[PDB]
Formats: sequence, structure tokens, C-alpha cells
Amino acid sequence: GDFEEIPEEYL
Amino acid sequence: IVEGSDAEIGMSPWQVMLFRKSPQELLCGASLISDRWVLTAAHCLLYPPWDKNFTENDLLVRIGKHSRTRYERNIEKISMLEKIYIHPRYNWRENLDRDIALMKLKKPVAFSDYIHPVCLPDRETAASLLQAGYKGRVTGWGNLKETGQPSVLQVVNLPIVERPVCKDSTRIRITDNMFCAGYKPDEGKRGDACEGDSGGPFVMKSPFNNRWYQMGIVSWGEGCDRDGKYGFYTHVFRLKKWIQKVIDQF
Amino acid sequence: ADCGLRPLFEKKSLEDKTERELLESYI
Ligand SMILES: COc1cc(C(=O)N2CC[C@@H](O)[C@H](C)C2)cc2nc(NCc3cccc(Cl)c3)oc12
Ligand SMILES: *[C@@H]1O[C@H](CO)[C@@H](O)[C@H](O)[C@H]1NC(C)=O
Repeated sequence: GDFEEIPEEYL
Repeated sequence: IVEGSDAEIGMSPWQVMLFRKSPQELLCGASLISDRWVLTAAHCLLYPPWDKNFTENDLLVRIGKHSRTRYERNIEKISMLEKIYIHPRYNWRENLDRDIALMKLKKPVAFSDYIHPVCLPDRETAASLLQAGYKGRVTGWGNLKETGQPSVLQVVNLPIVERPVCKDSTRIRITDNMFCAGYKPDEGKRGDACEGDSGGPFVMKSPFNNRWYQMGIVSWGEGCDRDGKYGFYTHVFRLKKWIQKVIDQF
Repeated sequence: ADCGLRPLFEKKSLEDKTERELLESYI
């Protein structure tokens, strides 16, 4: 995963 | 984007990233046209020959972004999809005619310094600006070359090319719902879109009223930044009856 | 109403580094 983690509330 | 440069902060505030969940990755570009509607290329959502068929729940919209990979806390905004609308005469089988889709967001996004919608052309805008030689601007987080990836949003300015030249660059049938852009081989400047930039906007700044209009949607090319090839863009004004129908209906 | 006017550019009458390239092409 190159991308930084998205806040859980969006996922 | 090949042979472009790093965008300035707030340079393209209508820029949207389509972001795949599971697995987290760049799906495509797109653009913000109101506080609830996002415009992209149909083939970013539906393309059977590559087994692409994304449903609302498969993706997120990321607005306000500059870095490709970072979560831009307090800058970006991340939106969920309500519904996808694909042009009913989108032609994925032959030539990506009518390569256009709209996405309604579950909640309006708030505008900011980084987040702000682009205009859609009316007939007059298109007739004035969509002319061979006139330049527009393409932005995206796509590939830096054909065969790597940028830290930040990339911009390139590219001239609209004559229809016959567009047509003679390819064996694909070019319709009136497309236009192409890019420098020729003798012109000695380069630049193109590439993998990951589809869906994003080709914009032009009206010299009449000093507003940015989205004249095109990044669609396809044969490779990226190849001598003698051009980028093909969806002609936004020619599809605007569809757009207006979808937004007025839904 | 306010479409296509960028808060950090047009709203503040600041130009970006290459928009003049566009304008010069509109001959
Ligand atoms: C389905 O999506 C695509 C298909 C093909 C492609 O293999 N085709 C052969 C078959 C025929 O039916 C299609 C019309 C084209 C190339 C593509 N390139 C992009 N995007 C990147 C990009 C690069 C350079 C300039 C632009 Cl404007 C955008 O998407 C593409
Ligand atoms: C794409 O997915 C939707 C819902 O999963 C389905 O109804 C549609 O027929 C699919 N189209 C394909 C796989 O070509």
C-alpha cells in the first residue's frame, strides 16, 4: 500500500 | 501526466481523485462541477474488456488534493458515492464514444481554498474556444511515463489539434463527441496524459470572463506522449444535454 | 455562480505560472 491510510470513518 | 510539471497549490481546485478501496489505489481522475456532482470518464467505472465494473461502494471521491499518496489532513475532503450514471450510448466496444459518467455524492462537499467547482461550457464557449491551436490544460496523478508515479498533482498545457490530423493519427474511428490535443513532432514541446489520468479535466480559461471551463474529459491515447499520437478527450459541450438531464432528473 | 474562479488565483487576482501560455494561444 503506497497510499497513506484513510481515516476509518470513510472506509 | 507525461512531461508536465508539479501543480501549484490550489491551481486545480475542482480536481478529484477516484480512489479504490480494497485495494487502496488510484482509479482515475475526475472533476468537481457542483457541491454534489462529480464528472469522470465512463471507462473509469465500466470497461468490460479490462474487467472493470465498479459499483458505488467500491470507491471514494478525494477532493482538495495535492499529494498523490498522503492523507492531506485538514485540506482534502473524502466523499462517498450515492449513485453512478453512465452515458446510455457510451461505446466501449469500439472507440470510447461518449466516454462520460456522473457521480452523485451522498453529502454536499464544503468549498474551500482547495475545493471549488469548474464551469461547464455552453454552446458559445465551445465555439469560441474549441479551435485548433488553442491550448487547454490537463491535470492528474497518473503515470509519469508510458512504461514512474508523481509525488504531487501534475499539469500540462496542450494545443487542440485539427480533426483531420487527429483522425490520421489512428486507425480508430474518431467521432464528433471527441477532440484531440497534443504537440506534433515538429513542434519541439511534449506532453500527454497517461495511465491513471483518464476521467480528469481538460480545462480552458475563457478570455471573455476569466473563468475556467472544462471543455474535455481525459479519455484515451495510444500509449503516452508518443510522437505522432495525440490524446483523445470527451467533448463536454456535445454531451451537455445528457449532463443537464441527469442533474435535473436526479 | 462562482464556477471556474479559483480562490487562490482569480478570487485574489493572482495568476498561476503558465495560464498566460493558454491566453497567448487564443489568437
Ligand atoms: C479503455 O481506456 C483506454 C483504452 C486504450 C486503448 O488501448 N485503446 C485501444 C482500443 C480502443 O477501443 C480504445 C478507444 C483505445 C488506451 C487508453 N489510454 C487511456 N488513458 C491514458 C491516456 C493516455 C494518453 C492520453 C489520454 Cl487522453 C489518456 O485509457 C485508455
Ligand atoms: C456490472 O455490475 C452491475 C452490478 O454488479 C451489473 O448489473 C452489470 O450487469 C455488470 N456489468 C458487466 C459485468 O458488464
